[PDB]
Amino acid sequence: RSLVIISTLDGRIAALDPENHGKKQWDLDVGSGSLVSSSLMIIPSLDGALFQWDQDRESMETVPFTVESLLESDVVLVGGKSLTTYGLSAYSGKVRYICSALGCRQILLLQRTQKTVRAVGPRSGNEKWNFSVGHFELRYVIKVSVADWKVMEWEYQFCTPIASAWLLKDGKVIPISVEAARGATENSVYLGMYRGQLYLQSS
Amino acid sequence: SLVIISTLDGRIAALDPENHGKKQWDLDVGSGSLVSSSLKMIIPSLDGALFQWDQDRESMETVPFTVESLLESDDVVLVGGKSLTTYGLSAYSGKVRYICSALGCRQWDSILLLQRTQKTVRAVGPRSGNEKWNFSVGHFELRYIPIVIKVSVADWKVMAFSKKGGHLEWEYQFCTPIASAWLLKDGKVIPISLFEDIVEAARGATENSVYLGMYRGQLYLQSS
Amino acid sequence: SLVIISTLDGRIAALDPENHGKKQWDLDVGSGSLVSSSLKMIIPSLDGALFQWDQDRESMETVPFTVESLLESDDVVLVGGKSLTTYGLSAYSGKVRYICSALGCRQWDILLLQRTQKTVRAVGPRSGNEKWNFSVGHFELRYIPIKVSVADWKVMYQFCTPIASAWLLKDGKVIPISLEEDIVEAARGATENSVYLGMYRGQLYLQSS
Amino acid sequence: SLVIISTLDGRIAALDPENHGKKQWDLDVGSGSLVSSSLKMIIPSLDGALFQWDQDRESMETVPFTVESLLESVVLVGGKSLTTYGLSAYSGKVRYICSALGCRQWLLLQRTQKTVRAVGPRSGNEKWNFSVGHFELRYIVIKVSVADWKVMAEWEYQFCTPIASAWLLKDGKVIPISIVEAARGATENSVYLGMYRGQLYLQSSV
Repeated sequence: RSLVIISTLDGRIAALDPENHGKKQWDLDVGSGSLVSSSLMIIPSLDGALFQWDQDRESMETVPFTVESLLESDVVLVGGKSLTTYGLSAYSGKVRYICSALGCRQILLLQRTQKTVRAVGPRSGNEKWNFSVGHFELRYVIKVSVADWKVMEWEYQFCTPIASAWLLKDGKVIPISVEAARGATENSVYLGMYRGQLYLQSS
Repeated sequence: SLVIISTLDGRIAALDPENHGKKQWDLDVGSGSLVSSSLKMIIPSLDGALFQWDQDRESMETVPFTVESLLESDDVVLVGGKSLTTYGLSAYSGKVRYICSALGCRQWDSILLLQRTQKTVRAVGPRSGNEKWNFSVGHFELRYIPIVIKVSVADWKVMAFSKKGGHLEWEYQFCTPIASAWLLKDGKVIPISLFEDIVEAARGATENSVYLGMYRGQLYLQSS
Repeated sequence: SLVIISTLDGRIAALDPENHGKKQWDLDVGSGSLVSSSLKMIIPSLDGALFQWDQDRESMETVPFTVESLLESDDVVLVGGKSLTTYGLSAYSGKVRYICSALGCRQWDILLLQRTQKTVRAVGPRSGNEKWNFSVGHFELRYIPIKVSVADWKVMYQFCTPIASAWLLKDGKVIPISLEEDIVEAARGATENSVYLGMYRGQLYLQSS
Repeated sequence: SLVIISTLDGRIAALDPENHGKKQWDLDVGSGSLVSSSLKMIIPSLDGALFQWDQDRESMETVPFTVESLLESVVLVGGKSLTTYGLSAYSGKVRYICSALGCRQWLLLQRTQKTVRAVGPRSGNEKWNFSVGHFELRYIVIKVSVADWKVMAEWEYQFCTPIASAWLLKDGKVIPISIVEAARGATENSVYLGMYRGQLYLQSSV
């Protein structure tokens, strides 16, 4: 009795099998939408930290603002960290509950965090740039490749790109991904694209 | 050039200190109360950081958390969330010229923009979504872009005195407690405050500048 | 057994309560004194906050600053250093066994005393004239195997220099010491029971809970 | 028109009076070095965030504490400092020094520094440390290849130990120097993994 849970870059989850399989068990869709969004050159992390790239430099800087710090504010800023948990049945994946910030409706608990920020014209009310960044964490060799959106012997090639991924077995929930240290740093970092817009991924 | 006020029902109100204080066309937006507790007994400030008060121990002792914290924390799962939003009002008078939450920017057509922050946190236990306790603080903020007015709390009356002979010119009374209050004359929004011969002159100031009221049964407290 | 008194001139003193008050050891770290502050007027709490007083509006205003908060910052540059060192002691009698800090550890050939100290100075070029300061110190207690006041700098031994923290030892447990609309007043009673504004050698200062 | 190099031995230096390249003065201030580790390896930032890599894995994971979040907690000791050294743009020679202990007398080089020890509770013995710091300054053909511990220009000046920041003065300004696939390129070149003396450390931008 074990699983693989795959949080993907479209705000979706999936249960596959490590039982000769890889076969899709259950496959969840919530009302929250994308996992990374940006009208926006500034590249958001899932974190969601904020970074500046201009191709004149190598300079990929972190900037002194995060999608968080910007909410506690010429241009008036709005947004909202969410925190809603589900509420699932390890296999079948049918929500027992979904209990949000402003609501609650009655053994595998899938919590969505989603931070946004918009910037609108003060007179105008209409936004000029925005950011929505979210992610999934849960509680009660499975190698992922991230540029080749795959769990890997069976293999399940996803599209869209993979965000979090947990194998659940026995004791459950453990995720997947001098010179040698100089070598071990660049695999910590990954840039993806969805669909659409650039993003970072973290370690 | 007038005096906006917010309160603990959540609503907002603007007056008219030149026309003897009389409210002029005043509505608002739903989000519930400005404090909703549901938990010897902890007390929420509207800032979001809260205090236990052991009524035996008379122990208004600052419990090492906030409403913000718990959301970035076993027995119960801490759901919740903060929300900021802007109700740009052509008021005087009305006049929802737009609204902007994380869920869109529905506009309007036809100069006072109005912030609304809300900090809830339900705690529910994981076997089923049963709700074990929750706090939801909040507060509007004020910004405008193109007598002597006081709002001491206790009674819920905003009052205009004068600089001349310090007499009361007019006074307006309120139903729920004043949360905040701002005068809007000339343009620059002015916030009315709702608060060894010095060692008590300056002690006076310190017990002056905490208000421990209660609204809709809820025990909450303010300060500066 | 004994009672420990962190007092506001950086000192410690141990009395035992089952003997009228007889002292015993009494620690005088080198670190000086607790609140110091080149000060209508800006008042720090101990621990670290800063509070603006205006005698016009007669309110005690909050400032958007902390002594730490200012180190992570015009014409004036900011200086300081949050320090925090622990002193091992013997519980009785005396006596510093080991000591300290960010800058080394000495053990000399059961009751562990931690000092914290936040500074901020404000200097500005060309020549660096310090225009003001704020230093707030601190103390916490621990250990390995009676009604203090606050207004009178007094215990049940009458102290000289105001008190800041104190504590009990018993069956090995540093236990600290404290310094209808009818129910509201009783809570409304405890909110002005929390904050204390004092005076120590010039600087006016705050304490609360 | 100067060039300034703060290096991992707690010393700064000023080289190149626009034509020469000759270092016109070089002050050192304690503590000593810009990075300590003592010392499953856990490697600090100059910041210092804390990271753990295991060669059993291929990944560099970051840890949930920084040299500061743990200062507010093994008994842990430590302290962030901020000391400023005032000297005149050229020749050096310190005019003021304002640390946490008062000002002394008679272009401003601002050093920040976090340290943390871990000692035994009952016995004041130790058990790891972390001291990390770095330099800032303002007032009143430049290039570094940090892995080759030198500035270049014509000419080049190799330092020991590796150099960390590099501010150039010219006029009245202090300027520093350090498809998706090409963006993929700007991140493996954003971080640098170093060594001193002795111990490993991390860097950003770079």
